[PDB]
Amino acid sequence: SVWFLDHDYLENMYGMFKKVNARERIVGWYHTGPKLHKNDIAINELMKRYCPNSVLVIIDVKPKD
Amino acid sequence: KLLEHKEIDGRLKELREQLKELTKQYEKSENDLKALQSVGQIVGEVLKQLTEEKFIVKATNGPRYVVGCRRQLDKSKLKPGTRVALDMTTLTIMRYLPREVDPLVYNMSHEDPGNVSYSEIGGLSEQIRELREVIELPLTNPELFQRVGIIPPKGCLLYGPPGTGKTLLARAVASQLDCNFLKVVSSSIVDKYIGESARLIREMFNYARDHQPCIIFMDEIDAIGGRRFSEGTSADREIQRTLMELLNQMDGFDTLHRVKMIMATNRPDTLDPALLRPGRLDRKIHIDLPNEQARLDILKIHAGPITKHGEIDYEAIVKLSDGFNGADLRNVCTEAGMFAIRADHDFVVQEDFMKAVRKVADSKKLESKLDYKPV
Repeated sequence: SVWFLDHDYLENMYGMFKKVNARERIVGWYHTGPKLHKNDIAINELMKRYCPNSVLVIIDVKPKD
Repeated sequence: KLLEHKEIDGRLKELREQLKELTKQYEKSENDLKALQSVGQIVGEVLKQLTEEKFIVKATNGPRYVVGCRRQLDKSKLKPGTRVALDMTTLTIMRYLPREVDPLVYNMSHEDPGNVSYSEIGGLSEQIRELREVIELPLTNPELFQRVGIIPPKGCLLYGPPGTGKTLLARAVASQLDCNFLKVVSSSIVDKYIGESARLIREMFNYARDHQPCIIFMDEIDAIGGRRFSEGTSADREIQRTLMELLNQMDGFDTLHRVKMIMATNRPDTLDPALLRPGRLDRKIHIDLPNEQARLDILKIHAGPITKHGEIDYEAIVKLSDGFNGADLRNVCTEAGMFAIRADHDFVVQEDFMKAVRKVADSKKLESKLDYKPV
């Protein structure tokens, strides 16, 4: 339940990145940790607020086979 | 108290409306930034399809690059002869967009108007009879002609006195069949190539095929830049070759939608005997000089958009000048209007029409620039 997402970093970086690409828009969020944490759904609700149909990508930094 | 508080809330509501306008300005700025990213696309025409993956195209400026389609580009709708968008750096097809000014093509398209009045110059004795009968039977039922097995007659020739049936009644036929018509003046059709004239006529025939009611009208077929070129050392009878090509186009290769390519023109000096043979020219309709009683009716139709004193004897005005031209009778009405303009009379007195008729009688006596005779 102790999860923190910086509103300022998300807003300022997204705006500057959107300035670089008009097509670019928030479409979701990415996390590592292949086993999905229970906290993911709570983080997802904040993600849902930022983007109407956002998605979670569980990319694994350490690739397997 | 409470009412004063409500007034303060109203001032806050006015501030909220200003905030909404500021938000609209922010939305406009966001749209402008999004627009800046796009870099445009070269406009080009697909010359041919080299392969499903790559189509050969030429940019409008002139350099040609073989190019490949993008995502769902609907290659079926990318058939050669379609304008396409080409990426500025990638030089690959982006989208299919068809926009052509086509000014010369517009002259060859639906430029010709149709006269709504059934009887602008009257004289409809065979115009709404023989001319209507030959065109209507294929137009109503091509299959009935097919049961007989006779090819539906492609066209009919309205040989007639110039102006009376040539200047007027040319577009009256369009109202008789209730559809817009294509005028084959041939000035647009012959542009920079004598050979292309037949090909451009074929393009017009295809445009005619698009509307089954629309009927091709070869009005002023002889009329061309300068004068029509008959066989000669400097210029030969290219128009006569086009006429033979027209006969081939009319029957067999280009006959569908019960469209009649009527050669209703008294403009050509010479009429081909082979054309006269039943089929290419099954029947010929002859426009006739007015009967004077008919001219009185024509004058009444021309007098319809006229404000007059009401003490007008049209028969006396018609008797005074035997113009024998629908345009001349229309001229009588216009000149009467000029006589009415003199002395600032909105109404036109019978005398003004008679004065115009005397001027028209002088015009009837002296005529120039007429060199067109049917057969």
